[PDB]
Amino acid sequence: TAVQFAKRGQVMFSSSLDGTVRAWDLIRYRNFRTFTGTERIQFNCLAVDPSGEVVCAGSLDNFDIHVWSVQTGQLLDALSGHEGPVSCLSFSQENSVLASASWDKTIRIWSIFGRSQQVEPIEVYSDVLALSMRPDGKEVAVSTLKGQISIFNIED
Amino acid sequence: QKALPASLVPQAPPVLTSKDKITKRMIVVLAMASLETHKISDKYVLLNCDDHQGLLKKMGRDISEARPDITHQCLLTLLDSPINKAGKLQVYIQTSRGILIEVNPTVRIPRTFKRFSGLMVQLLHKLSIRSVNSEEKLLKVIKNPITDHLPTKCRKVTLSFDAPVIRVQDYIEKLDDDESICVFVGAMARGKDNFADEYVDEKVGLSNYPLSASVACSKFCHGAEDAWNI
Amino acid sequence: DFEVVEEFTPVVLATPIPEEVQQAQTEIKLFNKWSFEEVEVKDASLVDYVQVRQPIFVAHTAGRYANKRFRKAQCPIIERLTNSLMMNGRNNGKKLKAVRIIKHTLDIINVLTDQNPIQVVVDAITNTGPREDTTRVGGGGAARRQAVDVSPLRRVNQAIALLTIGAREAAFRNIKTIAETLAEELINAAKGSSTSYAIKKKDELERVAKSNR
Amino acid sequence: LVSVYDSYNPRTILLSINASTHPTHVTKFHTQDNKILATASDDRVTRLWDISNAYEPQLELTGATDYVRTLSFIPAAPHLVATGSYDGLIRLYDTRSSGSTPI
Amino acid sequence: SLKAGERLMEALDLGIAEIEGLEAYNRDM
Amino acid sequence: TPVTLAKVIKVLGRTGSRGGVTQVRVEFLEDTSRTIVRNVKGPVRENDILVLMESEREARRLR
Amino acid sequence: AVPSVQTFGKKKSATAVAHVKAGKGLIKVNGSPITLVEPEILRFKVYEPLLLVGLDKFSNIDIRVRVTGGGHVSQVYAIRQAIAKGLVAYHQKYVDEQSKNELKKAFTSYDRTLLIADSRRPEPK
RNA sequence: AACGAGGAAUUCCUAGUAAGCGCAAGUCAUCAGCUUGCGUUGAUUACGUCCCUGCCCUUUGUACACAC
Repeated sequence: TAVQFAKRGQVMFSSSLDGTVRAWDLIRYRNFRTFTGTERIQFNCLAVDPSGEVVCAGSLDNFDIHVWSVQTGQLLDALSGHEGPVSCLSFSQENSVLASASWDKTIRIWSIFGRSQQVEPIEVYSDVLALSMRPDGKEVAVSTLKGQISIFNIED
Repeated sequence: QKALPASLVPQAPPVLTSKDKITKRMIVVLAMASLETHKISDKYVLLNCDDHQGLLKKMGRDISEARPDITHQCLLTLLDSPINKAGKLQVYIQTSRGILIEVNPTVRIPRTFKRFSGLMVQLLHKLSIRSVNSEEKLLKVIKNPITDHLPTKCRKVTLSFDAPVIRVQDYIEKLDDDESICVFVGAMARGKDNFADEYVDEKVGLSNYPLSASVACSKFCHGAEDAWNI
Repeated sequence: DFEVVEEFTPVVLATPIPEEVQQAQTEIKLFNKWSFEEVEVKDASLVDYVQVRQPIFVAHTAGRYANKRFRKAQCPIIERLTNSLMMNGRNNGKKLKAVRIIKHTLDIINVLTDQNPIQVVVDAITNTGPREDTTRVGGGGAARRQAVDVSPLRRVNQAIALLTIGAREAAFRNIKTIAETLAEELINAAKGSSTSYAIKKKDELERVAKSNR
Repeated sequence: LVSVYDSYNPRTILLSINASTHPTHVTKFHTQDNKILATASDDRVTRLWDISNAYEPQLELTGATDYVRTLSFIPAAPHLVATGSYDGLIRLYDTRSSGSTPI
Repeated sequence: SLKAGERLMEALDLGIAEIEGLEAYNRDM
Repeated sequence: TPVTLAKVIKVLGRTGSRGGVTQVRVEFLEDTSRTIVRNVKGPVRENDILVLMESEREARRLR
Repeated sequence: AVPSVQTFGKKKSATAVAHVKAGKGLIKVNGSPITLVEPEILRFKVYEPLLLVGLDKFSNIDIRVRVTGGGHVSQVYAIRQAIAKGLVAYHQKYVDEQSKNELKKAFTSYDRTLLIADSRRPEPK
């Protein structure tokens, strides 16, 4: 259901409804790890840190942003706080924070690196889905269900 | 040539306190004073290096540290100076235990040693001594530290032995037109001059010769009258 | 020589809005008296921490302004002055009193020195920021003061805290109220005349830091 | 000491400048300028206070003989201040200069 | 006691002052 | 009294410093070349220009 | 009947019900006009969506706001939300939506609370 | 007689929070010398760091690539 690239295109990740998110090589054509949940919930989207360290994925069913390490296949924690499914996720290429599009009509900014662990909500008009973020890493583009496309700033 | 003031009666100068941090004034602090109380049983006494020493031996402290006599005669020398009659200084006591006592410039200090010990042993337990005219309490125990209770435009120096000897006149006139001079003297017997080197920045000496605690504040305050032209 | 006519019908409302409000729709003014235009931060390094780019009517926009770390830099310093007036146990959680004090304060400042009361406040805040500051060292008892430089956000935060306390400590037990002494403190801070409490702490905290670099 | 406050408001004493200990007979504001107070006294000196600094006189205008009790400004030149004593000798003073002796 | 980065600094200062010491001595002879 | 405005190039990390002191590489505004390691006490982020009193001391570890 | 549109505003426990119909350009809150808001310092906070938009865009619309609940600061913040929502809901329904888009942009460039109210939700660490 | 905003020494606290204000109820425990709810007003300052004091973990990478 969602396919993304990371770390100069040598490694690559994919989320499915099977209850797993699977890394892949493009050099040896094989999986490294098959990360999974605690009970194999479904998956909607996938996002990766630009450094190949953290993978994350969102779900229709459990609606907690599970995160895994690339090295250790165990999941670190469940970044939760949403009402209804996290639709899309994306990591910032400079600040290294993730933005969550959810059916809570709220855009959540998670600063999960370096003792921060802080949660910043940006609530919008309607059911927001299909987030995207600039390569500059200071803006969030989102698509509401009402039709309009909103553009924010992550820091401000 | 210049017109006289409309009023020519002599009037009392204002009593400077820690509430006012504006006017140019003198601050003397008898730091590391040895003033603590202990119960004899039925009565409460000030610890002395001469009166009761075997009590201090059981407490583990040395006998020669507890010297409230030098702090007593420092107060009698400082508050009877003509600058106190001119109302240009206030004096604080910084004890060794961290208790900081503000001495108001109008108080008539008890003269003998036994009456002053009776005055202080009720000061440390009632936290203030009220006036006989019920106006304003003379000896008030105030909050730590001392640097917040000093005036705002502030100059902090200390009196030591190894410090360079400058004239007391030359330091006051080179001080600015509105800065308040704050001198932190050693009210203890004999030891290191590092009681308030955290607060002050340069140590200032008065003579190469050994000066007692009473005459150290007396020398510089008599330079204060000859520099502030009273 | 060139016109863009957007308004054709004379705008007359059935509810009578006074002309003091109607002339305010061109320039957004502070308290509908003082313009935010040409209020430029003269001294550098405090732009984007002292912000007056967005104009505000009344110093009361209670948004989300402490949840993020540096969201405090986005506050207009007229509002940052009102919010910092709660420095006691008696005036906590009374902002309509604190806004009314500042409205009286900017009235007195404009009457006395006639350029702009907001420009004085911008100049007064950017002056009394202590550009050098001291800190202790642990050192196993060697507690020597060591000079360290100061963040621009901390320069703004110390300036507003010292100017408010300078108003509150001066009208502690006096005949002057808080509105009169805050006008006296801010005007003296804008000149750098070394008679306000805030300027008197600016050079004192620097000279303590200047005593041991 | 002189006190200047806002019109239509007895409650808010805005400023209280302490002049010399002699009584002050006339306290006039500048006509063209709107931020400088000029007061006289029985101390035979006029003082020009900027209300920003209500503690130190900006120009201690001296040289008077006895009891300056009315002074006025001149609408053309802001540097010229007329000063009337109580023995004749109508002084005309300059505040752009040192301001201790009439022109 | 020290920290990495500070340990290399004192190593850098000691050796190169010795290196610049022998360099000026080589220019002497 | 020559003050020197200094843009922060990078807030450092994992260095020996006390609480309330963050070691920061600043860079002057007269040229874009010369960078000097200094100590900033308040809450400082990236790319805020900072007023230095003097401009030659080499700020060491606070111990 | 005449065209009409209705919006809602919300501060801490104060709600606002604003109805916007075509008319003579009059502004009403609780029967009283807008020149009588009782906190008396926040009266420029309820003129605030009026003067960002230009008074010509209110010259032909009517506004009637009821407010219940809250105190004084929470009540005034509810009125300025319901007027700003009420203006932008009239213009999206019977007037140009490019007019609505410039009306909406002039509010969100200023402040987001005029359009939708952020629920100050608790957070556990 | 005591008392003009409270000493040393300690304790708690990061946003609808601290603090201030009233109203209501008296829930099989507890509470009327009070307890519990519900509203109004609503800030400062960190939101970083392991330098100090503590507390815990790790010292075969084994969880599949690459890098190290």
